[PDB]
Amino acid sequence: MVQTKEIALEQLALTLTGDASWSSGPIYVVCDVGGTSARVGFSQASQHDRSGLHIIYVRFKVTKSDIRQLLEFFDEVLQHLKKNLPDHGASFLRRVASGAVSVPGPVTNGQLAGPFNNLKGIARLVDYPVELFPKGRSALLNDLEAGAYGVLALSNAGILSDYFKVMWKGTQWDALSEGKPAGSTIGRGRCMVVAPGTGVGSSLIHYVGVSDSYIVLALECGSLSMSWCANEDSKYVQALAGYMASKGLDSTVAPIWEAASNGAGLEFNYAYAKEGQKASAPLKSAPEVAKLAKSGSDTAAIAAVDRLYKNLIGLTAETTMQFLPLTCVLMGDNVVANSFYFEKPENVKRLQARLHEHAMERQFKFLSRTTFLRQVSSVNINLLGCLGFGSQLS
Amino acid sequence: MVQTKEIALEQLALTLTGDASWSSGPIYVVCDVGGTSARVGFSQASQHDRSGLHIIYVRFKVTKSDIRQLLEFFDEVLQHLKKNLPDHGASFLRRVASGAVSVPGPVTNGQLAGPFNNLKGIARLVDYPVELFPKGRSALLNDLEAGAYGVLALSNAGILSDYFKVMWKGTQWDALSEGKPAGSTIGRGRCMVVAPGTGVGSSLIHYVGVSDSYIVLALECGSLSMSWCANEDSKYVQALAGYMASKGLDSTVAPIWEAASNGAGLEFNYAYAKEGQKASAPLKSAPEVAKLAKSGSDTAAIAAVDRLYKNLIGLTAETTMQFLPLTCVLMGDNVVANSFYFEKPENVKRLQARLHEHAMERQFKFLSRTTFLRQVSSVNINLLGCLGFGSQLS
Repeated sequence: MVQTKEIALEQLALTLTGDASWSSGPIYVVCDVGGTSARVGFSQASQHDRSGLHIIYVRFKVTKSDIRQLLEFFDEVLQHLKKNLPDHGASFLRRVASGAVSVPGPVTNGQLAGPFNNLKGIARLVDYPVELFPKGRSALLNDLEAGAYGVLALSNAGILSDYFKVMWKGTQWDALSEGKPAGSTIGRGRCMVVAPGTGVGSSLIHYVGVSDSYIVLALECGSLSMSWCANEDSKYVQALAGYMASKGLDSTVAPIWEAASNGAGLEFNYAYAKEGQKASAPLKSAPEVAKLAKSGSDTAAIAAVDRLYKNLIGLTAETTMQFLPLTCVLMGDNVVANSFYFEKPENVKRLQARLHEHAMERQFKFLSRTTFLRQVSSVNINLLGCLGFGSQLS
Repeated sequence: MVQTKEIALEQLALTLTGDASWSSGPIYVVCDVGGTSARVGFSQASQHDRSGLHIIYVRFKVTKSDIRQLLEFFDEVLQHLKKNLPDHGASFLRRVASGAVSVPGPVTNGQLAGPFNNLKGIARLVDYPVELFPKGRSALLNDLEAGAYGVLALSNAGILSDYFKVMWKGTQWDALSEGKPAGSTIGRGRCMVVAPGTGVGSSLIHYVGVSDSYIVLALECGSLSMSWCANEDSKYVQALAGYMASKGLDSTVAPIWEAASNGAGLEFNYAYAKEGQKASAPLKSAPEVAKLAKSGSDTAAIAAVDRLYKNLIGLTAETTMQFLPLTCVLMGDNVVANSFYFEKPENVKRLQARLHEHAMERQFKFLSRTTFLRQVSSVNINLLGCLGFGSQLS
């Protein structure tokens, strides 16, 4: 499985010297930024068909609310290794196969992470310690790009089924699976990744036959306009649009798919199902609605959740058609937390029903080719993705 | 410039021994299958600031209407080189750097290409002769995947501007252009490629900072459902939906973007403009409509063509948001043939305004970052793309 230990910076060399696994094999430098917290550390695999992935990280605090503070952190790690390893961390650093930083903001060509709304400064990959971020073997990653690499990492480790469950198997799985069971691997094909939460993240693991390797593309599929529709479905999109305007934003402008599939949307859904076409005020927060839905009481909370995932799947009907993926993965803390919804066969059936409303499934059965998976176990997917990135390097 | 020359198979050797510019340097095998022909040949670069790209090809007729007949053309090409070149073509064949086959259908992992609409059989890369298609160095490419590589080959040759013009320059161009003017190159950034016509093809040139290279992803963005809208726009989407429902479809099932931006949709658009809303049949075919629009002698034809390209742009608003590309290229014979529309500044600004209607432009100006280009001159872009493909190999 995935073993993750957070350690004090002072305990780093102690931890590295304490477990001989660290003494051999490639080392993948991992780092993720989120909130006031920059976790910086190291990852490696171990050769099995149950690979076992290990991560060790130090949690640093962004005390200046400034992304350039990563430089201080990398130097503290580096100076600690030279000061607390017998060979100045020579034998360790020579095995660094890659370095990656997952950041919660826009990223340019994996080389520059642009303005953040709540942090100062620009992340520039070139400014980073070459010993932690080897030339030509390093990148800044979008949060969802890193997450997708994490999925791949889990897959290559043979451990996908411990963290993900099959929602439904696509018609094209067996033909492409090389004899492997659905959910055992993402397999040799595209994997479309969507992650609902505050916003709705997306990314694509693209499989490359020529080199038998994968590359992840960061995406903004949550920001695709909702699809046209009529009647009751259209009344909802209309209400969502007007709500989102309440920026030359009209109620005549389509709202983005994210708005119907995130926390904000869940809160809107609750109002909409109770009265809604009335007080735009949601009152109940997304946590509450979901808890109320899990309980089974509040009929409106249940409908609001149902509409939430019906529309999340509606977004996936679009992504499934555009990318024709072997697999589509629904992930993130919210998907794990709302496992109760997907544990009901009737619900899964109705979700697959929704996917199948797309014109291209109706006419040509394109979308049903895709195997859908759901995250069930929490994990530091973004840290793992820093390994996933490194593992795909030519 | 681009130098492309069809020859008969009997002339292959004398062509390659005639001009000495085939005597040295990498050779990229090219092949494009279209309608009733399979062009098979050889391509190379040259050394200029404006590179110079050379393609020599033989046009085989797929008289068996079977994709497997490719194997016969391939052998004919090989046998000819063995019989007529000094050394059984061994010196020339030794220099084959890659091989690629552009096919008018969906490709699986670059290795298999599927049922086609008017060719029996499955294209299997594993079955192609290694001398033309070296192991680890070859791929089947979809139509627009090859086309995108062709754009890239032109850009890298420094000759993009002889084939493409700027429609509008993006706000992010200067920052990412490295001092190069808009239109002189695609730049170090994502290029979204769209090609309307009989259908609407799409592909993405993705830039990889780590490797300073590109990879093209085939796409089906033409099959994304049209975006939600209201008022008169929703009236048109509803009419189009019913028209396409003339497979289980209703006028409540969203039509795909392709349907509002292709030849068929143009024919619908004219009927819609002239009859109005209860339109149910073409009245005039796509080229007459475009001719009438170019004359300005038919207001409905002007209106049908205006709607067609506003909707093509509507499609590109969603692709522009999803992929946030540095450039978007509109290309293909239809874009070239309807140059008259794009040649009028008043139209180009209309298109750009349409682009800017997206919720994500109105709010955050995401869409205006991108530079839009259009094809102005014909070129064998798919064969060029087989070279583009070879040029990006690791």
